[PDB]
Amino acid sequence: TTPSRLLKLVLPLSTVDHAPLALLVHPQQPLSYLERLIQAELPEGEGKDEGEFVRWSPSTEIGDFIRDAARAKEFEVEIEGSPGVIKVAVPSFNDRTYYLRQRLRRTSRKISKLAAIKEECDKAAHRGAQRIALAGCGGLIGYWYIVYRLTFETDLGWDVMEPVTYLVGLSTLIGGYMWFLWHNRLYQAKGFSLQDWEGYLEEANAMRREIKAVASEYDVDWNET
Amino acid sequence: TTPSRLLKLVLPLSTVDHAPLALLVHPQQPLSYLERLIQAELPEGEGKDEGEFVRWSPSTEIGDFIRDAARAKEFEVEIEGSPGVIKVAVPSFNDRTYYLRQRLRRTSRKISKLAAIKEECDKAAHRGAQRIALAGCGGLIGYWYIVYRLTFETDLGWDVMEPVTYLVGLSTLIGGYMWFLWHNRLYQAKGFSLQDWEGYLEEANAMRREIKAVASEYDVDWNET
Amino acid sequence: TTPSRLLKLVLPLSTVDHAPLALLVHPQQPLSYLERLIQAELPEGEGKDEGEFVRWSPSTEIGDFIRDAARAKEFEVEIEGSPGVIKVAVPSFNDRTYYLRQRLRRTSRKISKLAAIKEECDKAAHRGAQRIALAGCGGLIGYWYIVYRLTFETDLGWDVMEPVTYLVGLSTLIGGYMWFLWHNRLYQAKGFSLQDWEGYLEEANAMRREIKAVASEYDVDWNET
Amino acid sequence: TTPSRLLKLVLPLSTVDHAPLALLVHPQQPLSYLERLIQAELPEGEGKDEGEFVRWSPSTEIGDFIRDAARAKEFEVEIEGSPGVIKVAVPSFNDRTYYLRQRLRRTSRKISKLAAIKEECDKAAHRGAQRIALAGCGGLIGYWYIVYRLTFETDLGWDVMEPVTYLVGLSTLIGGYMWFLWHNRLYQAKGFSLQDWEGYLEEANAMRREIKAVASEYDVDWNET
Ligand SMILES: [Ca+2]
Ligand SMILES: [Ca+2]
Ligand SMILES: [Ca+2]
Repeated sequence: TTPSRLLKLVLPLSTVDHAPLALLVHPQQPLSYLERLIQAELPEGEGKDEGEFVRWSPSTEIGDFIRDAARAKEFEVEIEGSPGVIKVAVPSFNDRTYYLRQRLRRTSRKISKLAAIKEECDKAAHRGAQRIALAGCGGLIGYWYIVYRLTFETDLGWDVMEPVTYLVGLSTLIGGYMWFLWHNRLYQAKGFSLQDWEGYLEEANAMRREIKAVASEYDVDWNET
Repeated sequence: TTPSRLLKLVLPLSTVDHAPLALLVHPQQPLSYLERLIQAELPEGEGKDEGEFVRWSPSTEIGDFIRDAARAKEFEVEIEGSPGVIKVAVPSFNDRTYYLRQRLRRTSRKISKLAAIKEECDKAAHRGAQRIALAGCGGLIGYWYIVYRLTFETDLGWDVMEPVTYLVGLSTLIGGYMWFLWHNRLYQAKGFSLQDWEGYLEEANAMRREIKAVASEYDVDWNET
Repeated sequence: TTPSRLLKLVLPLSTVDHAPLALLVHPQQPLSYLERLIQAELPEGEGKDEGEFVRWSPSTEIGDFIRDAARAKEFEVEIEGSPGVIKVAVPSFNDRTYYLRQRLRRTSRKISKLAAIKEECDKAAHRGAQRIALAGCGGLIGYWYIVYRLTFETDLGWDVMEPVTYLVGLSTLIGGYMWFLWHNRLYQAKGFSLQDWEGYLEEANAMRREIKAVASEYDVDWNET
Repeated sequence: TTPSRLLKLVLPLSTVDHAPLALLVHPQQPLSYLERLIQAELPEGEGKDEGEFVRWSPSTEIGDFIRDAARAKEFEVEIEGSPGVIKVAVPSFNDRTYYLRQRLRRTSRKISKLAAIKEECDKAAHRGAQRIALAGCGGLIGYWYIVYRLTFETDLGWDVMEPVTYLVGLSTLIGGYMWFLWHNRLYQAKGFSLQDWEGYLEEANAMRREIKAVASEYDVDWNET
């Protein structure tokens, strides 16, 4: 095919061969802008055909029109007082998603490592908590057995044991108070920001929303893989 | 003023009466296109007027021009080639938002439904929790009963009971501690996807932003109710 | 003055008298667009003067230029091969802030009432909490006096009082547990949404930011009153 | 390639060598203006080229054209009126952001300073709290000492001390309760306005959004470090 349409990072690029010519356009504009440019090129009439080649309205939106050009996979131009009836290619779905899909992929790559780092750190802290917790539980159960034996295996009795209990509880309060003070007195080595991870995820969400929107616009059931 | 400017879902429409004819235009589409249409329609010059009748430029955009027209709710047209002067209607804020506000309303309805379903399942779980809680409270009341009966209905006495009290209290702390350790070591009824709830919510908020932007572009303080 | 510039809700409106003519422009565009329109009007040269009437560069931005037009309070146009050297008015600071400042004012009006409603409701809840709290404090102090008298004014003794204390503490636990359950079992009359208030405040913040930005751009020390 | 395209803080500049002359343009300013400049500069036709050498339209915008030019980092010019062909430089991403990225850097510096000051005052308040806390802990340790001495250094006994313990515990609950009731009933050193901190933070984030938008408009994955 002699002419073509290349996509660009925001807005389509149309290469037409009548030393060819190139145009930029924004999607939400109409075809009349394009007619005006093509007319100011040549030294008047012009028409656009899609589907089976019926003429569409010049006051129509482009982004609502390339989709039909794609379901037929072509685009047709007609000029009054001249030869030629020009076929032109069209971007597919993948073509529209390119330069966008790739950026999502890069962001996912950058997310994976940081997720592994979070995994490591969380597991470390969890093992610490679990072990010290089980130690404290063993301590309490030891106290339980001690009190039971001292109660029901001696002549000492509760009349000697009760103050021991009061004093031990107060000692526990003191120790807890000191631990709290000391604590008032994390991701360092594989260091990162939770907000960096959050912002990358925030970007990825909206990128997926845009992609699924375009997918629904063509109805071609997009797969993330 | 028989003729007028009718709206459609995106692109305005002009019903011009001289039968009266309906012409489609895009908001970014300059007035000179309108001149070329009307010229080709009829068997040449032309002019527009607004406010106190001033002629505007022909290369001015419409979607901004209609706003100055809406300041007065009337718009004047003049033709070189026939006598007289023509008057034309203008839209209002409610006009432009109509066919754009109904969608917000419907989405709000969907949200209300799904929220009701969510609330129902929440009430179910809450009732289960209340059941377990009352089951627990019964045990404490029975404990109080047992303590009073054994104390002031027997000869054993507080000297025999107090250690049991300290013992059971420590046992209870241990038990809750074990619940913690074990713990740390759906809507098949009327299902709704959180993704769907979220998507509807975000879409509605985007609609709101668009509408308030248009409102500020007219300064007509839209209420949601 | 025969010509003028009216402000519009986003973008300036220029009324020039050569049956005058009207133009819309966006601020960030350059003066060359304006030259092109004025040239396509007439049947070539054109120049713009500001300050003491020195010619500025046509590739300059407008929004950076009306400010100088305002510090001199005029604007000058010159056309080649024609008579006339046109003075034109300019919008002041207040002129740029109009249609924006008023909207802030309306939002403030709507905020005031809702603030009063919050005041009323908070005071009601605070009085409730304070009174019931003082009642509970009186109860505890009564218990204190009772225990002191029963200890050191009888032959009964702690050997009779201790179980009363255990039982009373357990009764308090039961009552607290029941209160918690019943609570699990607010702004109604002057009802509003905290999020509505929040959104209005959010709007007002950004509006003030825009206004102060423009103020710094002219350096005219804006007062909110 | 002696000639080139130099940047300035907003508006690009073109140094064309034939001494070589420097011409100012605005990014939205169409190429036909550039044609008129170059035509009037010299003693007529003209043409542009990019990629594999294709002639673009003359009514195309620059600020999009430079992007396709930056795909290759070279841009070609042709003149009807002299022989030969001309080549011209192109900017890069770092070029366009230079004089726009330095501001972000400076704002980050200000933020770091003010954060340091904030942190210092926070440490002061924290040290005061630590002082009061250790003062409190001393009293509990003295309480434990008193209890042990009175108990196991005298003949009074737990039968005389236990009620005092319950009494003091209830008194302490009452005291904390009163602290609550009374409670419910700055940076003169190195001052910083929270408004200033907030404004710098928001401005920096806006700069970031602008830069990432341009990055996606080139697909050149800007890092902040
Ligand atoms: Ca005893
Ligand atoms: Ca006791
Ligand atoms: Ca006790």
